This record gives sequence, structure tokens and C-alpha cells, in this order.
Amino acid sequence: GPHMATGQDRVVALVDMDCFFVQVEQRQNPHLRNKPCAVVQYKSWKGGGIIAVSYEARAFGVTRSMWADDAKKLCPDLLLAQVRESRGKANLTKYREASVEVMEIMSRFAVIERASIDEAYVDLTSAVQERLQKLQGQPISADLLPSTYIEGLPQGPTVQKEGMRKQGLFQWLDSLQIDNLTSPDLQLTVGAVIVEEMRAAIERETGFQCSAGISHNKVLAKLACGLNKPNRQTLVSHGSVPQLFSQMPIRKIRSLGGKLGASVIEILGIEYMGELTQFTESQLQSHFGEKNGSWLYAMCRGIEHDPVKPRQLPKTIGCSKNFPGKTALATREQVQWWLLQLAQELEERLTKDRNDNDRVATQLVVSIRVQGDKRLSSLRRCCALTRYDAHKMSHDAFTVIKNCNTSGIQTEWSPPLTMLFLCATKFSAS
DNA sequence: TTCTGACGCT
DNA sequence: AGCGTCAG
Ligand SMILES: Nc1nc2c(ncn2[C@H]2C[C@H](O)[C@@H](COP(=O)(O)NP(=O)(O)OP(=O)(O)O)O2)c(=O)[nH]1
Ligand SMILES: [Mg+2]
Ligand SMILES: [Mg+2]
Repeated sequence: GPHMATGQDRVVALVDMDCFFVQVEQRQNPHLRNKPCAVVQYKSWKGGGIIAVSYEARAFGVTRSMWADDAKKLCPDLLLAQVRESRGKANLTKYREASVEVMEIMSRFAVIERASIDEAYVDLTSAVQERLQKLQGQPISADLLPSTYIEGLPQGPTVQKEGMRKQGLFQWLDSLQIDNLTSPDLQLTVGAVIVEEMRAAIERETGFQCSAGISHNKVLAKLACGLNKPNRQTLVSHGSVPQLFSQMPIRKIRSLGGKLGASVIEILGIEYMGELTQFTESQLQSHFGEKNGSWLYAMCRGIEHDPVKPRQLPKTIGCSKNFPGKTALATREQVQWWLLQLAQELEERLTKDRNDNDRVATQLVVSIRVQGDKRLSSLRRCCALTRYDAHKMSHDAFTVIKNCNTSGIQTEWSPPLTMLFLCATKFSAS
């Protein structure tokens, strides 16, 4: 008991933009605002593949990974914005730039770890300590938490969503004020106050809305964030974990949504995260390996030690294009022209990266898929990246992959290529 | 018929 | 180094 760590040492938040690419397009084009709308890549095949969906369109059942022609069947008035196309491929530049706008605001409050194009973890532990001392013992008003939910409340002894939110918040604050709650619970609450401030700054300065999770570690903060989207933030306390996890499907937890999560369910014969507490650490290590076993044992108790890494900028810069079915590249000339198109986009992005961020990539990774392979990559080869030159890069990439071609004729490529990917990696200060 | 990007294993 | 997993 007294020596058992509870993982309540940090305050961590996860901030994630609401329907991010849609808001970027809605900021630019006011005709799209407050409408069912979606962002697609390409257009010819089935109207384009949807990658982002406004909450209004979600109500009609429109989702990511849906073809726009199918989406239009559920939502006839669906409005569509198309990703920019350059050199015959999708160009995500506008969204990466919007992302930087948001990340730079977040970094004013605390150290952040970019987790994707539209989300970052925040380590608020230090910021909270400072705000606590400033207060002098002052109680925390509900007015400071106008968009916060407390997961698990209200409980015990209104029929509208906002009323339920407030009743939960009141129960929580009443407990802190009394002194019923822990120091950790106070720290989380102050963390939520700062997170309100951060989300207000993002909205004021970019126009974009986001949601957030506040908890003691990255896994819980990420889980919390999704509980009340859009435009809300959720506090998940250590105390809330047993009830929360008791009916939480294992797949909902970050990293368990794939094959490992399926094996946990299958091997142990359980469904919910909370059921993991029955097993000893050694039992879990036996089935899932020393690292996974230790992580699972702690995680199902709400505990996780993964640090928020001080990293705002992506570690790699890459671009890729699929060539599905009949579009598969079947000639040497085709392969070279597309390697050049990818190389040109990469050069432009690398050159900008070097001016903005004082660094240079030193390795070029080339990846391809051959027709008939399920694997995202069939083959990956690296070479030196010594100069930001698209012609040189595309020539080098061709050099490293040319041996894969089995075709007896120099001009033909076999098997035909279904994917090309060029990635710049191994950055060094410049 | 998507286009990324982080990280683990060997 | 090259391959796989995971999350969108
Ligand atoms: N190229 C590409 N971009 C994608 C893909 N999937 C998502 N994106 C892009 C488009 C997304 O806007 C963005 C952020 O990813 P989320 O936060 O997972 N989705 P969102 O913020 O839209 O909604 P909410 O968080 O409120 O549910 O990444 C994809 O498969 N391919
Ligand atoms: Mg998002
Ligand atoms: Mg996201």
C-alpha cells in the first residue's frame, strides 16, 4: 500500500484538433462553415477518398476511408473540399502549415511532443506547480472550467448534456474544496484550467477548435480526449480508472487496436481493459514479452511512464503514392518519371525545412510495393542524401531499386510497381 | 485505387 | 540495415 506507486506524478494533456483538415478548409472558405462537409484526396475514382469529416456530416454516417460517391448516398447535401494536387500527387502542405500554427501556440505554455499532424502531448507538471503557488490557497471556480468534463461524474445522489456536465464538475470541485480529493486530483484540476487557456488561445489565434484530455500519462490523456469531442476537454483522474476500464474494450487503448490487442483478448479470454488486473506481471510477460507484459500490468491499473518527448518537429520528411490495380507502373520510363515527381516534392519540403529548422537530412530511404503483395512495403533500401537535388535524389533512388526488376527487357518493369515512397531521415544540425 | 509518420524487432 | 506494427 504505502510503497505502491500510483502513477500520479505528472500532469499530461493531449490536444487534438476537431475534424482538422475540414476546419482548415472551412477557415479558408466561409461557404463551408457549419455545414456537412468532408475533405477528399483525388476525384476521378469514386469521387475521391474521404480523409476528414465535419461533425454535421458524421451525423449522416459519413466517415474517414469512405469514397465520396458513397458518402453522397448517405448525405446528398455533403460539401467536399479536395486536397491540393501537385506533380500528379496529393500535396498536404496547407495542413502541415496549419499544424505548425497550432503547435507554436501550444509551445508557449509548455514542452510538447507532436504526435501527428493535428495533435500534441503536453507535460504540464511544472506549469501546474507554478499556478498552484500563485493561487495562495484560493478555491477553483467552475467558471475557470467552462468546457471541462469530469469522467465518471456526476454519480450517486438535469436531462440536458450541459447540465450533466456542470453537475459533474460541481461534485468534483466540491470534493477538492472540502479537501476530500487528493493532491494529484488538485494538480489535474489546475492542469485542466491551463488547458482551457491553451485551447482558448488556439481558437482565438487560428480560428480552429480542438478537444483535449487531461490525466497523469499519455495513454489516459489520449483516451480522455476522445470521450467528449468536439470542442470539449475531459479530465480522467486516477480514481476514475477502475470504473472506466471495467467496460472499456481492450482495442480502445493506444497500441492495442491491432494484432497484439487481438492476442491479449484471444489468449487471456477477456474483453475489457480492467480484466487485465487479474493476471500477475509474470503471466503477462510470459504471453506478450517482457516489455509488453510490464506495460500491460501497469496500464490496466492506470499507470504508464512514457515521457512526453521534447519534439515539436517531425523526425522524417517523406512522400509516397500508390499505383493501384491497372495504374501499376510497368515501364522503366514510368518509374523514373514518378520518382522524379516524388523527388521534386521532397526537395521543396526539405529546402523549406532546412531554412526554417536549421537541420539537414542525411539519409534517403526508398520503398516500393510490387503487384500482389499485401504488405505496405515489399522492399526498403537506403542511400546517402548528400544534396537537396530532385534529379540526383530520383536518380539515386532508381539506382537502389533497379535490381528488383525481373523483366528481361531493359524498358519493361516487372513485376509492375503499385507504390513508390521516398523518405528523408537522419537529420543533423545545420 | 490514400498518404503519411513513430517505433519495435532482429 | 531491413522488415513489421500501429494510428490515423
Ligand atoms: N493522407 C491522409 N490523411 C489522413 C488520413 N486519416 C486522417 N488524416 C488527416 C485528416 C485529419 O483531419 C487529420 C487528423 O487526424 P484525426 O485527428 O485522427 N481526425 P480529425 O482531426 O479529422 O477528426 P477528430 O479528431 O475530431 O475525430 O489527419 C489518411 O488515411 N490519409
Ligand atoms: Mg483530430
Ligand atoms: Mg488526431
